[PDB]
Amino acid sequence: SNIIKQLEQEQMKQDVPSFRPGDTVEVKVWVVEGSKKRLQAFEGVVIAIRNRGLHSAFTVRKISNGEGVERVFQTHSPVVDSISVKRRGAVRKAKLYYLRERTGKAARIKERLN
Amino acid sequence: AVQQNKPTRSKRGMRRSHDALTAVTSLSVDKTSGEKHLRHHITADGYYRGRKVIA
Amino acid sequence: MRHRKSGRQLNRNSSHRQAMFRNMAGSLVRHEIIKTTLPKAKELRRVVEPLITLAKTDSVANRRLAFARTRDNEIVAKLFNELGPRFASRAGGYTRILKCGFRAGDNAPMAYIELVDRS
Amino acid sequence: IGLVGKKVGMTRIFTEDGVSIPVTVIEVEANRVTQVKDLANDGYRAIQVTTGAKKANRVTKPEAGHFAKAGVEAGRGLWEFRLAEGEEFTVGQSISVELFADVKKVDVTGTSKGKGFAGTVKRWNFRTQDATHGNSLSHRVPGSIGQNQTPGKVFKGKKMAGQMGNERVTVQSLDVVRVDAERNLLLVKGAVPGATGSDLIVKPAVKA
Amino acid sequence: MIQEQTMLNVADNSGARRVMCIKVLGGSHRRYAGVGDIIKITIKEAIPRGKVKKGDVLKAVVVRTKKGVRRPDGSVIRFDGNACVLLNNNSEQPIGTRIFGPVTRELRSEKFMKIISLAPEV
RNA sequence: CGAUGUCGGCUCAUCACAUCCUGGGGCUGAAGUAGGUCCCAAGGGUAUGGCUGUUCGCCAUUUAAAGUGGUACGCGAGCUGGGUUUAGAACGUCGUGAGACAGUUCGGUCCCUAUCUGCCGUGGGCGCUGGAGAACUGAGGGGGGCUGCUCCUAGUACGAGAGGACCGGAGUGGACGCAUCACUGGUGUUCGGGUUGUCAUGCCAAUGGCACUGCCCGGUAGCUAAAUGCGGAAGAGAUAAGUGCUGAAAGCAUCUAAGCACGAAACUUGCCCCGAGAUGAGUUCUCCCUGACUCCUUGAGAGUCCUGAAGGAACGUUGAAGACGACGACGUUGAUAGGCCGGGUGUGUAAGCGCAGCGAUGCGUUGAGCUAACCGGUACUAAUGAACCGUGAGGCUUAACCU
RNA sequence: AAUUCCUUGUCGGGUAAGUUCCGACCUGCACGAAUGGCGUAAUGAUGGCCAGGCUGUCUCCACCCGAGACUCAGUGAAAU
RNA sequence: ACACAGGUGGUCAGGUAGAGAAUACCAAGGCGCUUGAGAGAACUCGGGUGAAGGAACUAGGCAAAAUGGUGCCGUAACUUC
RNA sequence: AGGACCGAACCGACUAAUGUCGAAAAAUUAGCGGAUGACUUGUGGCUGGGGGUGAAAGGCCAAUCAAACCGGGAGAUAGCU
Ligand SMILES: [K+]
Ligand SMILES: [Mg+2]
Ligand SMILES: [Mg+2]
Ligand SMILES: [Mg+2]
Ligand SMILES: [Mg+2]
Ligand SMILES: [Mg+2]
Ligand SMILES: [Mg+2]
Ligand SMILES: [Mg+2]
Ligand SMILES: [Mg+2]
Ligand SMILES: [Mg+2]
Ligand SMILES: [Mg+2]
Ligand SMILES: [Mg+2]
Ligand SMILES: [Mg+2]
Ligand SMILES: [Mg+2]
Ligand SMILES: [Mg+2]
Ligand SMILES: [Mg+2]
Ligand SMILES: [Mg+2]
Ligand SMILES: [Mg+2]
Ligand SMILES: [Mg+2]
Ligand SMILES: [Mg+2]
Ligand SMILES: [Mg+2]
Ligand SMILES: [Mg+2]
Ligand SMILES: [Mg+2]
Ligand SMILES: [Mg+2]
Ligand SMILES: [Mg+2]
Ligand SMILES: [Mg+2]
Ligand SMILES: [Mg+2]
Ligand SMILES: [Mg+2]
Ligand SMILES: [Mg+2]
Ligand SMILES: [Mg+2]
Ligand SMILES: [Mg+2]
Ligand SMILES: [Mg+2]
Ligand SMILES: [Mg+2]
Ligand SMILES: [Mg+2]
Ligand SMILES: [Mg+2]
Ligand SMILES: [Mg+2]
Ligand SMILES: [Mg+2]
Ligand SMILES: [Mg+2]
Ligand SMILES: [Mg+2]
Ligand SMILES: [Mg+2]
Ligand SMILES: [Mg+2]
Ligand SMILES: [Mg+2]
Ligand SMILES: [Mg+2]
Ligand SMILES: [Mg+2]
Ligand SMILES: [Mg+2]
Ligand SMILES: [Mg+2]
Ligand SMILES: [Mg+2]
Ligand SMILES: [Mg+2]
Ligand SMILES: [Mg+2]
Ligand SMILES: [Mg+2]
Ligand SMILES: [Mg+2]
Ligand SMILES: [Mg+2]
Ligand SMILES: [Mg+2]
Ligand SMILES: [Mg+2]
Ligand SMILES: [Mg+2]
Ligand SMILES: [Mg+2]
Ligand SMILES: [Mg+2]
Ligand SMILES: [Mg+2]
Ligand SMILES: [Mg+2]
Ligand SMILES: [Mg+2]
Ligand SMILES: [Mg+2]
Ligand SMILES: [Mg+2]
Ligand SMILES: [Mg+2]
Ligand SMILES: [Mg+2]
Ligand SMILES: [Mg+2]
Ligand SMILES: [Mg+2]
Ligand SMILES: [Mg+2]
Ligand SMILES: [Mg+2]
Ligand SMILES: [Mg+2]
Ligand SMILES: [Mg+2]
Ligand SMILES: [Mg+2]
Ligand SMILES: [Mg+2]
Ligand SMILES: [Mg+2]
Ligand SMILES: [Mg+2]
Ligand SMILES: [Mg+2]
Ligand SMILES: [Mg+2]
Ligand SMILES: [Mg+2]
Ligand SMILES: [Mg+2]
Ligand SMILES: [Mg+2]
Ligand SMILES: [Mg+2]
Ligand SMILES: [Mg+2]
Ligand SMILES: [Mg+2]
Ligand SMILES: [Mg+2]
Ligand SMILES: [Mg+2]
Ligand SMILES: [Mg+2]
Ligand SMILES: [Mg+2]
Ligand SMILES: [Mg+2]
Ligand SMILES: [Mg+2]
Ligand SMILES: [Mg+2]
Ligand SMILES: [Mg+2]
Ligand SMILES: [Mg+2]
Ligand SMILES: [Mg+2]
Ligand SMILES: [Mg+2]
Ligand SMILES: [Mg+2]
Ligand SMILES: [Mg+2]
Ligand SMILES: [Mg+2]
Ligand SMILES: [Mg+2]
Ligand SMILES: [Mg+2]
Ligand SMILES: [Mg+2]
Ligand SMILES: [Mg+2]
Ligand SMILES: [Mg+2]
Ligand SMILES: [Mg+2]
Ligand SMILES: [Mg+2]
Ligand SMILES: [Mg+2]
Ligand SMILES: [Mg+2]
Ligand SMILES: [Mg+2]
Ligand SMILES: [Mg+2]
Ligand SMILES: [Mg+2]
Ligand SMILES: [Mg+2]
Ligand SMILES: [Mg+2]
Ligand SMILES: [Mg+2]
Ligand SMILES: [Mg+2]
Ligand SMILES: [Mg+2]
Ligand SMILES: [Mg+2]
Ligand SMILES: [Mg+2]
Ligand SMILES: [Mg+2]
Ligand SMILES: [Mg+2]
Ligand SMILES: [Mg+2]
Ligand SMILES: [Mg+2]
Ligand SMILES: [Mg+2]
Ligand SMILES: [Mg+2]
Ligand SMILES: [Mg+2]
Ligand SMILES: [Mg+2]
Ligand SMILES: [Mg+2]
Ligand SMILES: [Mg+2]
Ligand SMILES: [Mg+2]
Ligand SMILES: [Mg+2]
Ligand SMILES: [Mg+2]
Ligand SMILES: [Mg+2]
Ligand SMILES: [Mg+2]
Ligand SMILES: [Mg+2]
Ligand SMILES: [Mg+2]
Ligand SMILES: [Mg+2]
Ligand SMILES: [Mg+2]
Ligand SMILES: [Mg+2]
Ligand SMILES: [Mg+2]
Ligand SMILES: [Mg+2]
Ligand SMILES: [Mg+2]
Ligand SMILES: [Mg+2]
Ligand SMILES: [Mg+2]
Ligand SMILES: [Mg+2]
Ligand SMILES: [Mg+2]
Ligand SMILES: [Mg+2]
Ligand SMILES: [Mg+2]
Ligand SMILES: [Mg+2]
Ligand SMILES: [Mg+2]
Ligand SMILES: [Mg+2]
Ligand SMILES: [Mg+2]
Ligand SMILES: [Mg+2]
Ligand SMILES: [Mg+2]
Ligand SMILES: [Mg+2]
Ligand SMILES: [Mg+2]
Ligand SMILES: [Mg+2]
Ligand SMILES: [Mg+2]
Ligand SMILES: [Mg+2]
Ligand SMILES: [Mg+2]
Ligand SMILES: [Mg+2]
Ligand SMILES: [Mg+2]
Ligand SMILES: [Mg+2]
Ligand SMILES: [Mg+2]
Ligand SMILES: [Mg+2]
Ligand SMILES: [Mg+2]
Ligand SMILES: [Mg+2]
Ligand SMILES: [Mg+2]
Ligand SMILES: [Mg+2]
Ligand SMILES: [Mg+2]
Ligand SMILES: [Mg+2]
Ligand SMILES: [Mg+2]
Ligand SMILES: [Mg+2]
Ligand SMILES: [Mg+2]
Ligand SMILES: [Mg+2]
Ligand SMILES: [Mg+2]
Ligand SMILES: [Mg+2]
Ligand SMILES: [Mg+2]
Ligand SMILES: [Mg+2]
Ligand SMILES: [Mg+2]
Ligand SMILES: [Mg+2]
Ligand SMILES: [Mg+2]
Ligand SMILES: [Mg+2]
Ligand SMILES: [Mg+2]
Ligand SMILES: [Mg+2]
Ligand SMILES: [Mg+2]
Ligand SMILES: [Mg+2]
Ligand SMILES: [Mg+2]
Ligand SMILES: [Mg+2]
Ligand SMILES: [Mg+2]
Ligand SMILES: [Mg+2]
Ligand SMILES: [Mg+2]
Ligand SMILES: [Mg+2]
Ligand SMILES: [Mg+2]
Ligand SMILES: [Mg+2]
Ligand SMILES: [Mg+2]
Ligand SMILES: [Mg+2]
Ligand SMILES: [Mg+2]
Ligand SMILES: [Mg+2]
Ligand SMILES: [Mg+2]
Ligand SMILES: [Mg+2]
Ligand SMILES: [Mg+2]
Ligand SMILES: [Mg+2]
Ligand SMILES: [Mg+2]
Ligand SMILES: [Mg+2]
Ligand SMILES: [Mg+2]
Ligand SMILES: [Mg+2]
Ligand SMILES: [Mg+2]
Ligand SMILES: [Mg+2]
Ligand SMILES: [Mg+2]
Ligand SMILES: [Mg+2]
Ligand SMILES: [Mg+2]
Ligand SMILES: [Mg+2]
Ligand SMILES: [Mg+2]
Ligand SMILES: [Mg+2]
Ligand SMILES: [Mg+2]
Ligand SMILES: [Mg+2]
Ligand SMILES: [Mg+2]
Ligand SMILES: [Mg+2]
Ligand SMILES: [Mg+2]
Ligand SMILES: [Mg+2]
Ligand SMILES: [Mg+2]
Ligand SMILES: [Mg+2]
Ligand SMILES: [Mg+2]
Ligand SMILES: [Mg+2]
Ligand SMILES: [Mg+2]
Ligand SMILES: [Mg+2]
Ligand SMILES: [Mg+2]
Ligand SMILES: [Mg+2]
Ligand SMILES: [Mg+2]
Ligand SMILES: [Mg+2]
Ligand SMILES: [Mg+2]
Ligand SMILES: [Mg+2]
Ligand SMILES: [Mg+2]
Ligand SMILES: [Mg+2]
Ligand SMILES: [Mg+2]
Ligand SMILES: [Mg+2]
Ligand SMILES: [Mg+2]
Ligand SMILES: [Mg+2]
Ligand SMILES: [Mg+2]
Ligand SMILES: [Mg+2]
Ligand SMILES: [Mg+2]
Ligand SMILES: [Mg+2]
Ligand SMILES: [Mg+2]
Ligand SMILES: [Mg+2]
Ligand SMILES: [Mg+2]
Ligand SMILES: [Mg+2]
Ligand SMILES: [Mg+2]
Ligand SMILES: [Mg+2]
Ligand SMILES: [Mg+2]
Ligand SMILES: [Mg+2]
Ligand SMILES: [Mg+2]
Ligand SMILES: [Mg+2]
Ligand SMILES: [Mg+2]
Ligand SMILES: [Mg+2]
Ligand SMILES: [Mg+2]
Ligand SMILES: [Mg+2]
Ligand SMILES: [Mg+2]
Ligand SMILES: [Mg+2]
Ligand SMILES: [Mg+2]
Ligand SMILES: [Mg+2]
Ligand SMILES: [Mg+2]
Ligand SMILES: [Mg+2]
Ligand SMILES: [Mg+2]
Ligand SMILES: [Mg+2]
Ligand SMILES: [Mg+2]
Ligand SMILES: [Mg+2]
Ligand SMILES: [Mg+2]
Ligand SMILES: [Mg+2]
Ligand SMILES: [Mg+2]
Ligand SMILES: [Mg+2]
Ligand SMILES: [Mg+2]
Ligand SMILES: [Mg+2]
Ligand SMILES: [Mg+2]
Ligand SMILES: [Mg+2]
Ligand SMILES: [Mg+2]
Ligand SMILES: [Mg+2]
Ligand SMILES: [Mg+2]
Ligand SMILES: [Mg+2]
Ligand SMILES: [Mg+2]
Ligand SMILES: [Mg+2]
């Protein structure tokens, strides 16, 4: 409804960059070490993008040391500082959940370069 | 399953008190022809709301 | 419990339910009037009336879509040639339900469904 | 006292530190007082209010008159609130959402979403009997319902299948987040009963 | 969401390769552990040179879960393997000298500050 | 004995108190911590596993606790059938033998559509004394009542030290309940796509059928938990055990005989829900009807005629309401449903067409095309002018008023 | 032990925990040599036990698709 | 006993895929099973999917799930070879 | 070559669910065993009730079996209901 839409639209940050799934994104995140306020980084492949306006989100997968990590960011959260894109993948699917099953060479994806 | 001992006329009747089905008591009249029919239904000849819409 | 749901099951499986509308929608376009059960009539609006919108823009894609639904080139020929331009001005509401009593053999509520023109 | 308001779905508010708080958006239009009950006539002190705007042909004469005694416009439905001794109101007065600008927590009453005829598993959290291992036509059934000869009867309030929901339920001490005066809203933390469009009686938390 | 019979890979280098959760501590009828909860462990598979032999009953902390951890933003952090770090029953404190793979923020609560210092991420 | 289904398990429970935890107290060989025993207290709570048919028991690991019992050793017209207790077979043993043995061993049909009572839901009828629509009151009933840890008070009292509080107060859990779908997810045979076999639309191309949705990959709304909010309270009344004050009988003494205070998760309220069929049928507000003749065995009587109100029901379009009734929205002085339009979302670059390459195929047009239950609009289709039930100022007897 | 009563014998293995299982001990209540004894490869819709894989079996149930159940019309039983 | 979800011997053996008379989809030819129409509760039946865990179920992995084809490489104790 | 292997027809009937006044006085659905043999099956013979037949369960002998069925002795007998 308009009443809700009006409450959403005011909160939503009006400067989110357009990233597709299969893009290697470097999300920067605010973290708090009690008194401190650090900017952590999280570079990884964008596996899923849920678009719902204010309730939008996206999953970033990162094969860090040891085993793989999967982080769901709430796009219009104030905790997410910036969303810089590095590589753009030529993938023809909305959700890349098959990358969980794969590792290493199978898990890598072709770049767009259009 | 199975009754312990048989019910009466009385109870059978008491149960049937709600089985009595209701009449219509609400027949319409077509504006042009003046034929009786159910509300929001066409007529027997083929009218509805004073206008032929059927062969 | 079915809150905010749509579509009548009509005591059929899906594949059947999809077929019997595919036939019935074909029959409505051909004969322009149909006698069917009041629910089936109400649910036939959601199948046919989109084919009439699809039919307004005559091209290829839409003809092939209107053939992907229906599956008969006669019905696709009567759409686009007649019912496309004939319902050009009118914005939705191409069909009309009129209740016509009850079916003898089962007491099912009947209904005539027809295109809003017949002229 | 309390105010009536339509439920208008759910959203979240992101606080600048990070926390996203899930909020129910309750639109609270001008609740206008149709009647003031007192100890002389009624034997207790209260106010009857109304809200919304009902079309004139849908409102009946017995209520159309009832609104004309006050002088207010015919709102959709009537609700009554008990006064807490100190406060006193007048007929034809319009109570706005600015009463909750002071308060922190609120009890929200509404009509829960109707689940229809619910079985014991859904209604009472009864445990499903073994899904196999010989089980014969008795997976989700309630099991026993009593003892034997001794009572020779099922006891009252025995948890059985039946109508679930569509019942008036109250969620207590929900934290009020924002009180928007201009759009006439009242954002409360958490979830309140009933579907979007259902009427809610919001009032200050009794359990302080 | 670790429970009785859940097998866990071991994050630290104590010796255990695979362990099994035999009880979730801190309440009656408590179904699950996760995030940074204490669990009772049995070692089902250990390496030869490790500090802890097979079939030893000791405590551990869950450091990673596949179910994941919710932040207060509504966001979630999931992993591709449930993982834990072994501890000394009564004394607590980790047996292993070093910890492999990342560990979450919600593990930060005084007693496990040794576990966070050794971990290479988060 | 013209049949009352016998152990154990599951489901579902319910009561007792001879209390396992939690609450309150006396004594203590009670310094503190922790006990020991006893008293009052039944509100709530009261493991998961290994072995075994087991009940029990032992064992591992938890827990504040892992209570003892009754209820046909609760519960088979609710489930199970491991055990016991049919017919097969074997071992040991007894018997010359047929066979036999709470000795063992392997295998071995568990039926019933609910009339009544009861119970959970949900309506129709009439009543409540003119009728009708609302909003309450509350007699009465139900639900809820669990608790850990951490941290402050405080390393304070206590204590040689080691250890280590009462009483207050905050946080945060486990379990459990209520709600909800904003998030995280599940589902999503009505949305999109990939794909194998084959058949079809003349054929190519493109679709469609069938193969469990053919198999898969994603997924809108809804429903949902594992997801996120909230809850058990402080408060008061009267007390139990117990502690007292004044104070006799009994110069004293003694908590009591006059009298007077404290005193617990129990009890009565407080919190949530139902609740005037509460026949003792309540209260407030509003609305509507203010024409006559006939018959009488003079009744609160049967009619004739003119009027038909408020309102209701019926019918239709319907719903986050629902088995059916019911409940709520709307019926042209209209957004009730469908369509339609716009958005969103989802899928992931349609078709034709061009270009590249021998061909598979690749780009380009193109984040295109298609998009269910969603959001905002829009009378285009369907919600009809009526008819229908419901009446005509509402009994007698007092008392206050009152002209 | 398909044989063992006392008995869940005692010891060992496997399990966090094993009245079952496997190996061994002999105190054989009441084994024993064609009513055959002891071995054993192969075979078994055979009995017992353990592991991997896999799973709604379960923690703990959720949603979906069909057939009934439910309402309307027609027909119309039964035990008792 | 029924226009009964049973039993009943021989002969004929088309296409595509396939080892095949298996199976799938079709041809010839034959049928839609003699109550329907709605609704879309609990519960029952027959199925589909399932976060995290993975036998913790239970007398017992009963039941489901899983494995599955062809070619090639490779294949242990033990054996009556 | 084979009482060989896998596997349809055919013969069987291990498990489970459904059904239990059934669709069916023994079936159905999903899996299951044998499937060139001590196989299976059509047609016609033969064996008769203390008798047959039995790879032996007291199995089978027309939905009947520790002694079939029909008629007769026969109104057996009943200290029992
Ligand atoms: K305290
Ligand atoms: Mg009797
Ligand atoms: Mg009657
Ligand atoms: Mg009836
Ligand atoms: Mg709808
Ligand atoms: Mg709608
Ligand atoms: Mg609809
Ligand atoms: Mg419908
Ligand atoms: Mg039908
Ligand atoms: Mg039907
Ligand atoms: Mg199909
Ligand atoms: Mg549409
Ligand atoms: Mg469109
Ligand atoms: Mg269009
Ligand atoms: Mg509903
Ligand atoms: Mg259900
Ligand atoms: Mg259970
Ligand atoms: Mg179960
Ligand atoms: Mg059975
Ligand atoms: Mg049964
Ligand atoms: Mg059965
Ligand atoms: Mg079943
Ligand atoms: Mg039953
Ligand atoms: Mg039954
Ligand atoms: Mg609070
Ligand atoms: Mg839980
Ligand atoms: Mg060990
Ligand atoms: Mg050991
Ligand atoms: Mg007798
Ligand atoms: Mg009897
Ligand atoms: Mg018995
Ligand atoms: Mg016994
Ligand atoms: Mg049990
Ligand atoms: Mg229970
Ligand atoms: Mg006592
Ligand atoms: Mg005692
Ligand atoms: Mg005691
Ligand atoms: Mg005690
Ligand atoms: Mg306590
Ligand atoms: Mg206390
Ligand atoms: Mg004390
Ligand atoms: Mg007493
Ligand atoms: Mg108790
Ligand atoms: Mg009591
Ligand atoms: Mg009680
Ligand atoms: Mg109380
Ligand atoms: Mg309780
Ligand atoms: Mg085991
Ligand atoms: Mg057990
Ligand atoms: Mg123990
Ligand atoms: Mg403890
Ligand atoms: Mg006990
Ligand atoms: Mg007794
Ligand atoms: Mg007894
Ligand atoms: Mg007992
Ligand atoms: Mg019993
Ligand atoms: Mg018992
Ligand atoms: Mg019983
Ligand atoms: Mg029993
Ligand atoms: Mg039964
Ligand atoms: Mg048995
Ligand atoms: Mg059995
Ligand atoms: Mg047995
Ligand atoms: Mg038996
Ligand atoms: Mg025998
Ligand atoms: Mg015996
Ligand atoms: Mg013995
Ligand atoms: Mg068997
Ligand atoms: Mg069995
Ligand atoms: Mg059987
Ligand atoms: Mg029935
Ligand atoms: Mg009752
Ligand atoms: Mg009711
Ligand atoms: Mg009533
Ligand atoms: Mg009445
Ligand atoms: Mg009346
Ligand atoms: Mg009344
Ligand atoms: Mg009155
Ligand atoms: Mg009145
Ligand atoms: Mg009234
Ligand atoms: Mg009320
Ligand atoms: Mg009220
Ligand atoms: Mg109570
Ligand atoms: Mg201190
Ligand atoms: Mg100090
Ligand atoms: Mg001193
Ligand atoms: Mg301390
Ligand atoms: Mg203490
Ligand atoms: Mg919970
Ligand atoms: Mg939503
Ligand atoms: Mg999803
Ligand atoms: Mg799917
Ligand atoms: Mg398609
Ligand atoms: Mg292809
Ligand atoms: Mg083909
Ligand atoms: Mg064809
Ligand atoms: Mg062709
Ligand atoms: Mg082609
Ligand atoms: Mg093409
Ligand atoms: Mg076909
Ligand atoms: Mg088929
Ligand atoms: Mg599928
Ligand atoms: Mg397909
Ligand atoms: Mg719930
Ligand atoms: Mg939570
Ligand atoms: Mg709480
Ligand atoms: Mg108190
Ligand atoms: Mg004195
Ligand atoms: Mg004194
Ligand atoms: Mg007192
Ligand atoms: Mg308490
Ligand atoms: Mg009420
Ligand atoms: Mg009265
Ligand atoms: Mg009244
Ligand atoms: Mg009044
Ligand atoms: Mg008059
Ligand atoms: Mg009269
Ligand atoms: Mg008249
Ligand atoms: Mg009238
Ligand atoms: Mg009139
Ligand atoms: Mg009227
Ligand atoms: Mg009404
Ligand atoms: Mg009706
Ligand atoms: Mg209606
Ligand atoms: Mg409808
Ligand atoms: Mg409906
Ligand atoms: Mg009815
Ligand atoms: Mg209802
Ligand atoms: Mg009504
Ligand atoms: Mg009513
Ligand atoms: Mg209604
Ligand atoms: Mg109303
Ligand atoms: Mg109307
Ligand atoms: Mg108009
Ligand atoms: Mg109007
Ligand atoms: Mg309008
Ligand atoms: Mg609308
Ligand atoms: Mg308008
Ligand atoms: Mg539409
Ligand atoms: Mg449209
Ligand atoms: Mg999109
Ligand atoms: Mg493109
Ligand atoms: Mg392209
Ligand atoms: Mg294209
Ligand atoms: Mg396509
Ligand atoms: Mg060209
Ligand atoms: Mg070319
Ligand atoms: Mg080009
Ligand atoms: Mg492009
Ligand atoms: Mg798109
Ligand atoms: Mg659109
Ligand atoms: Mg729509
Ligand atoms: Mg709309
Ligand atoms: Mg617009
Ligand atoms: Mg107009
Ligand atoms: Mg207009
Ligand atoms: Mg018009
Ligand atoms: Mg008129
Ligand atoms: Mg009208
Ligand atoms: Mg009228
Ligand atoms: Mg009349
Ligand atoms: Mg009258
Ligand atoms: Mg009159
Ligand atoms: Mg009067
Ligand atoms: Mg009056
Ligand atoms: Mg009067
Ligand atoms: Mg009078
Ligand atoms: Mg023994
Ligand atoms: Mg033993
Ligand atoms: Mg031993
Ligand atoms: Mg030993
Ligand atoms: Mg041990
Ligand atoms: Mg042992
Ligand atoms: Mg076992
Ligand atoms: Mg042995
Ligand atoms: Mg031995
Ligand atoms: Mg030994
Ligand atoms: Mg020796
Ligand atoms: Mg021997
Ligand atoms: Mg022997
Ligand atoms: Mg000899
Ligand atoms: Mg011999
Ligand atoms: Mg001999
Ligand atoms: Mg032998
Ligand atoms: Mg031997
Ligand atoms: Mg041997
Ligand atoms: Mg051998
Ligand atoms: Mg051997
Ligand atoms: Mg061997
Ligand atoms: Mg054999
Ligand atoms: Mg065998
Ligand atoms: Mg067996
Ligand atoms: Mg075996
Ligand atoms: Mg056994
Ligand atoms: Mg296993
Ligand atoms: Mg493995
Ligand atoms: Mg649940
Ligand atoms: Mg369905
Ligand atoms: Mg059905
Ligand atoms: Mg039927
Ligand atoms: Mg039916
Ligand atoms: Mg009927
Ligand atoms: Mg009927
Ligand atoms: Mg009869
Ligand atoms: Mg009889
Ligand atoms: Mg015959
Ligand atoms: Mg037939
Ligand atoms: Mg037949
Ligand atoms: Mg048939
Ligand atoms: Mg056969
Ligand atoms: Mg023949
Ligand atoms: Mg031949
Ligand atoms: Mg063929
Ligand atoms: Mg071929
Ligand atoms: Mg075939
Ligand atoms: Mg065909
Ligand atoms: Mg043909
Ligand atoms: Mg033909
Ligand atoms: Mg024929
Ligand atoms: Mg034919
Ligand atoms: Mg047909
Ligand atoms: Mg027929
Ligand atoms: Mg039918
Ligand atoms: Mg209905
Ligand atoms: Mg449904
Ligand atoms: Mg259904
Ligand atoms: Mg429903
Ligand atoms: Mg249903
Ligand atoms: Mg049944
Ligand atoms: Mg089912
Ligand atoms: Mg099934
Ligand atoms: Mg499948
Ligand atoms: Mg299933
Ligand atoms: Mg499945
Ligand atoms: Mg799962
Ligand atoms: Mg999924
Ligand atoms: Mg999974
Ligand atoms: Mg595992
Ligand atoms: Mg596993
Ligand atoms: Mg295992
Ligand atoms: Mg367990
Ligand atoms: Mg077990
Ligand atoms: Mg168990
Ligand atoms: Mg066992
Ligand atoms: Mg077995
Ligand atoms: Mg199986
Ligand atoms: Mg599966
Ligand atoms: Mg399977
Ligand atoms: Mg499957
Ligand atoms: Mg497969
Ligand atoms: Mg292979
Ligand atoms: Mg091969
Ligand atoms: Mg080899
Ligand atoms: Mg070996
Ligand atoms: Mg052979
Ligand atoms: Mg076959
Ligand atoms: Mg066969
Ligand atoms: Mg044959
Ligand atoms: Mg056969
Ligand atoms: Mg069998
Ligand atoms: Mg058979
Ligand atoms: Mg096979
Ligand atoms: Mg076979
Ligand atoms: Mg074989
Ligand atoms: Mg074979
Ligand atoms: Mg063979
Ligand atoms: Mg041969
Ligand atoms: Mg013969
Ligand atoms: Mg013979
Ligand atoms: Mg003889
Ligand atoms: Mg003879
Ligand atoms: Mg015998
Ligand atoms: Mg004889
Ligand atoms: Mg004889
Ligand atoms: Mg005879
Ligand atoms: Mg006789
Ligand atoms: Mg004689």
